[PDB]
Amino acid sequence: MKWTPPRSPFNLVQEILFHDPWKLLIATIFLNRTSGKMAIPVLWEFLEKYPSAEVARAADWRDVSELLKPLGLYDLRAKTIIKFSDEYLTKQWRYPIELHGIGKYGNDSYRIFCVNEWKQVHPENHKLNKYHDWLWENHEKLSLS
DNA sequence: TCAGCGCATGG
DNA sequence: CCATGTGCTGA
Ligand code: NI
Repeated sequence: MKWTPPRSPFNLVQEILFHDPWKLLIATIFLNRTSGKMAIPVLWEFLEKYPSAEVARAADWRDVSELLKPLGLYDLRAKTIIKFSDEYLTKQWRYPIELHGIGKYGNDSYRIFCVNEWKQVHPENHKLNKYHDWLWENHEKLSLS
């Protein structure tokens, strides 16, 4: 059994990014105090220019901040994203929270979507709760565990 | 614990 | 106008 997250009516962006933990965590950072309506389109623009942590760590933060300007929090995120992508590739880690820029919300997303620990996960984030609650209620109907 | 970050949108 | 949008770091 390998864990594959089901699609929910909430349409969390994590539901299509589960197979790429780096991209999922990048998405979390984009959603930090930022609406998904604004962040997600910019996310796709970012991902095409920086498809991996290899390219993102070798990136220049001025180009990234420029891309994050209409979202807000453009300067610090740009440096955070680069540093995170560097640590994700270098620093030995068991969970993404050990990395910089990722906190509880980013780490809970990982444990729910990227691995099967969603039973052991108790998220504080609102949208995560909705998906997490929707999970228990329908997991037997979707034949999950 | 908490200032700071930051622009857009609906109150 | 204030409040918040799928938060986190540093201190
Ligand atoms: Ni962290």
